[PDB]
Amino acid sequence: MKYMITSKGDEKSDLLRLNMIAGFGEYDMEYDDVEPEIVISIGGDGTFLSAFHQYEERLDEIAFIGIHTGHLGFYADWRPAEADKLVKLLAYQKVSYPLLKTTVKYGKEATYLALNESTVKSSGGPFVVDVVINDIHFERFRGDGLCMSTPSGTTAYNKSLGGALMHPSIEAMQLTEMASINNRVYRTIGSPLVFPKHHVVSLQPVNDKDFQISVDHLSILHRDVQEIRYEVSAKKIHFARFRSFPFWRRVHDSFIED
Amino acid sequence: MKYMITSKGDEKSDLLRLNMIAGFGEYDMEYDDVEPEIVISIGGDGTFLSAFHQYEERLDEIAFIGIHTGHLGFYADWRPAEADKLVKLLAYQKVSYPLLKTTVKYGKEATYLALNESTVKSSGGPFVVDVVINDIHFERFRGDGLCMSTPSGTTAYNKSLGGALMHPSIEAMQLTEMASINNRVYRTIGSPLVFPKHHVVSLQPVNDKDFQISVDHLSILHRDVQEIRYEVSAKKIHFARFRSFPFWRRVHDSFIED
Amino acid sequence: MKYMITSKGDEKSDLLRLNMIAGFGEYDMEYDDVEPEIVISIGGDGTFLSAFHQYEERLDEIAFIGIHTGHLGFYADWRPAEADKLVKLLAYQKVSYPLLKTTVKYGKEATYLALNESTVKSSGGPFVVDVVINDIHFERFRGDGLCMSTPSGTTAYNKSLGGALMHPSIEAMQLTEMASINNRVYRTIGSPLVFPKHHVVSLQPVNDKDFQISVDHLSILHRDVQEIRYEVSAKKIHFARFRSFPFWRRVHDSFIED
Amino acid sequence: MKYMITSKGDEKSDLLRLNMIAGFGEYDMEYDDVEPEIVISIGGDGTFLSAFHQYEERLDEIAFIGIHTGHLGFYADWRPAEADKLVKLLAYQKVSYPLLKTTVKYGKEATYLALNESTVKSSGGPFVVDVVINDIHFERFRGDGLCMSTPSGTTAYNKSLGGALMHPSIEAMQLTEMASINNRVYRTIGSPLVFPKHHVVSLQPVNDKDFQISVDHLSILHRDVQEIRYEVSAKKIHFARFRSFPFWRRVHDSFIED
Ligand SMILES: Nc1ncnc2[nH]c(C#CCOC[C@H]3O[C@@H](n4cnc5c(N)ncnc54)[C@H](O)[C@@H]3O)nc12
Ligand SMILES: Nc1ncnc2[nH]c(C#CCOC[C@H]3O[C@@H](n4cnc5c(N)ncnc54)[C@H](O)[C@@H]3O)nc12
Ligand SMILES: Nc1ncnc2[nH]c(C#CCOC[C@H]3O[C@@H](n4cnc5c(N)ncnc54)[C@H](O)[C@@H]3O)nc12
Ligand SMILES: Nc1ncnc2[nH]c(C#CCOC[C@H]3O[C@@H](n4cnc5c(N)ncnc54)[C@H](O)[C@@H]3O)nc12
Repeated sequence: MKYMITSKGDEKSDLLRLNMIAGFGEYDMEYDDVEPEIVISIGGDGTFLSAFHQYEERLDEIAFIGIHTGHLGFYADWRPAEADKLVKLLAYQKVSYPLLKTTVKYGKEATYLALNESTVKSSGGPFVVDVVINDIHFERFRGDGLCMSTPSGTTAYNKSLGGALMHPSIEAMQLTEMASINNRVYRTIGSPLVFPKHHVVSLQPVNDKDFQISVDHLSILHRDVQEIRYEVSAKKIHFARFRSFPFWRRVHDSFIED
Repeated sequence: MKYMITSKGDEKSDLLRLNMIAGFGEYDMEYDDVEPEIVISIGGDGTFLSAFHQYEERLDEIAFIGIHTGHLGFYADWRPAEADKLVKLLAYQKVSYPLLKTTVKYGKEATYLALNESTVKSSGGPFVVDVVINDIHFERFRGDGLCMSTPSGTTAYNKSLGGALMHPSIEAMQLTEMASINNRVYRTIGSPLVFPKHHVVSLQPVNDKDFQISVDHLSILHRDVQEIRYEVSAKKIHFARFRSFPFWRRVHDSFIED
Repeated sequence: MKYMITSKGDEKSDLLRLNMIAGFGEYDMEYDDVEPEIVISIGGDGTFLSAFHQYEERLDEIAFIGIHTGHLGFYADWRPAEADKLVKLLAYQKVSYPLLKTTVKYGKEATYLALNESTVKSSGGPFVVDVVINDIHFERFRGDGLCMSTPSGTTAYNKSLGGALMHPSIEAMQLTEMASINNRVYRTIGSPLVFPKHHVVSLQPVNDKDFQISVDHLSILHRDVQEIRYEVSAKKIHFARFRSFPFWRRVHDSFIED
Repeated sequence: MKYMITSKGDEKSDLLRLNMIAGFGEYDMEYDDVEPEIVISIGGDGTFLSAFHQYEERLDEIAFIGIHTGHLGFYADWRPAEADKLVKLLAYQKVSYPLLKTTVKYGKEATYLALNESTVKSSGGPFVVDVVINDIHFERFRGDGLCMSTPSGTTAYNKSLGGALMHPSIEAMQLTEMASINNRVYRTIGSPLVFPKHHVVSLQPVNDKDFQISVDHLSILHRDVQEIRYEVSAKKIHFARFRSFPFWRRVHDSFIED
């Protein structure tokens, strides 16, 4: 079975990567980073996020595996001391988490796929957008920006914005506000919004048409923006599962105690 | 077709009720409040909540209809001026919203069904419970109480507690905190938690075993409490639908502008 | 110099109390709990709160001292291992913290003095009050209740309600909301309000006239309530200071790390 | 008495400015924008903010006056229909609001004066700073940024960040967080912090030394930053007062109803 391994780049991650490859050499496993069937990420959630977008065009043939070189992450689910036990079993069950689709239309169009969330901010100055939910005008937002998050991404940026922690078995997307201006004239919903499948959220500019759009770790300035469209993607990221590590248990170890 | 009508009790609600009955007398409609197939509530969301628990034991044979005597509610979806148009069509499609099941075990057991939310508070003094998610200990909560809400109930008590507005097509339940004590020794998740189907949340007492449990509008003191169990119910409330009134549009008219 | 010592009541607090008394017997110190000049509290912040209201009628002749039997409190500023060092020095400087005055008028009048905060809730059912700031109607509050807090009490109940941590050298009082109902028809300020000296906040009933008013740890039902009046008191609690323990350092050790 | 008038630049603001000048021509009033004693701003709070920093070097000889061309602002306190009544009286009492001092030290030093607030953000990538309160390390902040606000500025950016509304008679400054990263390893206070006079808050870089610092409406990138120092300034902005317009009344008309 084809596979590949990404490393955080430090001394501990590179050495653990070469030992797993040496262990895989004792089996019928071929290292191929062009079309692998198992992608192993060694580092942090950002290392896993980089490995996700590195193979986002081949998501239905790949089962991802995360190993945290430092503290426990949400996508990294294996301590470095449990690595030799992995390559053995890797020679299991597959669970799937929802993904967020982001479409940007200018005056072509660009689609994006996010594992954590997608964020829109102002290219300097004020940020004003008309929030449109299923072609119905819902509100005109004024503030710093908005954040549409995946279920697994609710524990990341979505959590710091007052959002709710959502179990990754629910196919949905959550929208949160960033310091919304609310007075007598300007009115936002304030509460986070959770959208089911096939529901389309559209952001439309009022005056400024340039926005600093971010998709997971990446963030690029988009000029002449006509519409930013959010919707739950039909693609799902597949994880390679070898035991029981519940999401709530994983939430407990990251924010409560471990 | 059998039917019945509940009234808020004021002068405007009673007169509108008698006119609909008089209109139903011009059709093949029999008024029966023992086993109706269409339950019409005229008043507010509390009037609809009272009509729900009045017929919670016959939920799969009944399609509910709400008419707001005052401001627009979330379960009341018809202005009084559109009442004659209702009895005509009532002689349509049925949509279903999820419901929350609450089990209370003492030292028998009592089950409850909530349309909005279920809340646990302390019978005087401090409130401490061990939150258990799927038999795994998640946290020990200290504060004023907790609130497990239905999707349609997210716009009610859940919204005022910082919770997220959840679309009623998603079968889930949301838990929120009420002034959680968080210091160096006491640690809660803080963020609201959204649980899918078949996920069981269990509250367990630490010292005090008496709690003021509320299920929608009702609130009764329970003594010698051993476990409070929350889970998405297999029963669903059925609404009688005659046109398009989206949930987000309904949210817009209630909190943004109308 | 006259003095007295209060104990939490457990085994560790009582033994430490008798050793300090034995140590005070080696000096010119007289134990008198009727009119002491130094009040020592051994236990927690609640033990100190009980010792405060035990001598709230003689606040300008007394310097309070706190010793935490368990974890560090905000009013308890001495570990039990530093007790012998206290009675020696106690045979120093005095700092003063602001206090909150609460006046309740019925259909007489009752005044109260709070070290942490004062809270108003509904005697069952809904809670609605008209908030009046300096005889001007500011808002009509709907929800669970309100909380007027002292500067030193901002780290207690005020903190869990989203309030701001206020330095105890500022003579002010902070008001916070408890799950305020906010829609298109009902509108609260939402943000916490910080009132200077001589500013009077008045709560007035709309329909229900019975409220569960709490002043620090105590909470009693008041019937036939006409007005609840909040204002910064002219009385100040005096602490006996023997070294430097800044408030922000004290905040750091309680919520960040210690 | 010398005076000058600033205009928002639109058609309504310029015409009202020329009519007041024509009215001032009927009195012993000299228009001088180099060293005026009365500065009149016609437009919005941003127009007043621009007029403040236009004369921030002569703050003790000037009494500011605000006229809102559109909706009511917090610094604009006069409707355009009450303009002729102003120039008459302007030929009164002076109230003073606190100001925030911001010192930036590099590897010289730059001081700033803010009427609303001062904000620090990351020059791309992550934002990490060590918060130091009176030379004591209080926390290491991770997130989007921080916001130190003046009392009168608490209703602006500070309000949207969950901060508390502070009366402008209290000489203090309030600090708020912007989506703080809080897990098991990273810990912030979360609650807003209110600092009295002579208290110094210092932000220190950890890795990145470039920050996008903003002082009221202005925002400029600062490179090679060694320390960002916040403290309540000894300078106070003086307002020209002709009647009673309480701050809480002014808060009521802006966020509740008007
Ligand atoms: N899924 C997860 N659960 C718990 N922790 C996690 N860390 C990560 C990660 C990572 C790698 O870098 C890119 C990430 O920077 C995050 N981020 C930016 N600003 C903030 C903030 N102010 N507060 C929390 N996050 C923030 C985005 O969300 C994006 O994901 N993912 C998760
Ligand atoms: N679904 C809905 N969406 C928008 N508004 C609604 N009102 C109602 C109603 C009703 C009838 O009385 C019982 C209700 O009192 C609510 N409640 C208590 N305390 C609060 C609070 N502090 N903040 C918001 N609610 C509160 C409970 O939630 C329960 O439902 N239902 C909805
Ligand atoms: N000053 C302080 N700083 C940091 N911790 C402190 N603990 C105490 C104490 C004590 C003794 O019992 C009475 C106290 O119960 C508190 N309380 C009630 N409900 C909550 C809640 N939901 N969240 C935080 N507090 C709460 C009140 O505020 C009151 O003071 N004082 C402080
Ligand atoms: N004092 C006031 N009270 C009530 N409203 C006010 N508007 C103003 C003004 C103005 C002119 O432009 C610069 C201002 O942009 C504000 N700002 C940026 N981002 C936000 C946000 N996300 N939420 C609220 N504000 C924001 C800053 O605070 C700064 O002041 N001042 C006030």
